[PDB]
Amino acid sequence: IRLLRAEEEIELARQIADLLELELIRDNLTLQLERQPSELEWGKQNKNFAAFRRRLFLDRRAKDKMVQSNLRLVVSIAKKYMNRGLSFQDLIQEGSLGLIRAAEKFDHEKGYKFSTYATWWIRQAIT
Amino acid sequence: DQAQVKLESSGGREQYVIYTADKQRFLLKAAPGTKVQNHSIVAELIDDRYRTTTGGMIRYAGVEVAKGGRKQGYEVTKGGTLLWIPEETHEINKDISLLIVEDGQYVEAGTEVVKDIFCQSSGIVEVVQKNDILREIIIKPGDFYQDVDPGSVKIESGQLLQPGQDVFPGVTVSTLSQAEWIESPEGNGLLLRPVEEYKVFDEPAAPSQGSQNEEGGRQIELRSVQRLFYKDGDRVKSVEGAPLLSTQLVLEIYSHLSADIELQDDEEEDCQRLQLVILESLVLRRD
Repeated sequence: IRLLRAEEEIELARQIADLLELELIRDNLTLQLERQPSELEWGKQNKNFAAFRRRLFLDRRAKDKMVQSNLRLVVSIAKKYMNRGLSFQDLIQEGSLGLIRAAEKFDHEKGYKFSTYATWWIRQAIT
Repeated sequence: DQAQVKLESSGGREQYVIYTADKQRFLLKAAPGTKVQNHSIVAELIDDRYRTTTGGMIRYAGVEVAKGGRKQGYEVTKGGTLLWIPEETHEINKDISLLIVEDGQYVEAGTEVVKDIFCQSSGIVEVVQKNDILREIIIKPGDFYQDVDPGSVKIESGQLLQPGQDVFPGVTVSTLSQAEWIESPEGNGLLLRPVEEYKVFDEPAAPSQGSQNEEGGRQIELRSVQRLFYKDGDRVKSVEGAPLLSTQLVLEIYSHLSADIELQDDEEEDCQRLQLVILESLVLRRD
């Protein structure tokens, strides 16, 4: 997998924020309609449901792309914590979970890059 | 001849600058005892001039350049007066909601801000956004006037400017400046940009390295032709001062391999002179 650029990070962060607010309104609908929201959506309120599925697919693909493109940063960070009790692959997987949290907590309206906030969350998950 | 180089550490790293009777200081920043071949860095020299302000656009007219690759350098022959238009860039990737100043007005150098970034040179702001992302911030450092609709020949964006010219009744113009209008939002401005005059010599002053040896079948004689790595089509986007050329040394000698070292050989006084020696040492067995 190749590495991203900065405008790619801005666009993927916009799509990730769209995905997270859609999941927020989905979670309050599950809290209201007793967990039967698989056929319910507030993004429309036949082709509209296909457009909604396409939008959800592109936002989930944007989140997975922003997570997948930054797995080299996890390997560059987790090579420092090598001999404290875990193996290398466990540190890589836990730092990947921290990178998932950093990708779902990123704010593109601050001007800062993704790598600093990602480094904070990856080191948090490893420790 | 006329060389004097010793150790001198005042501002930075290791620094072995030579002394010449033509009042020109020469230096190579690489380590003493290098291995070089033809078309390499041999020395360079400091410059009192050519300390530019920022980036800009260069379009030379009536001088020849001869190079194939842009990363090699052009062996310049003629001199001539060439262009210099100041234009400061900011190559960033922020958001348009991070933008703090309005486009089309005059800011001040240092005390201003362009999307959480402090300014360097006061001028007219130019902005380009593409996908709600601030791709660049352009600040052309020139004095700004506000007088539009002349009904005259003030549009002269092709040719240069003369101090005895007239573009409007009551416009101060002394230094050479290029003109193009500002399409301001509810504004009637027109900015002039301080074009600076640059010119270089035909061939640089350097004494010819005399040979006191046999020189049977071969001889060493290097020339110092400074290289151009700028062209017409490129515009430079430096946020700070960047030199155009370097007064530098290149050694050529006539596949072929060569390994040249440097030392300090002097048997006249207690000093160190310019010494660049080669000898194809064979190894006869003493046994």
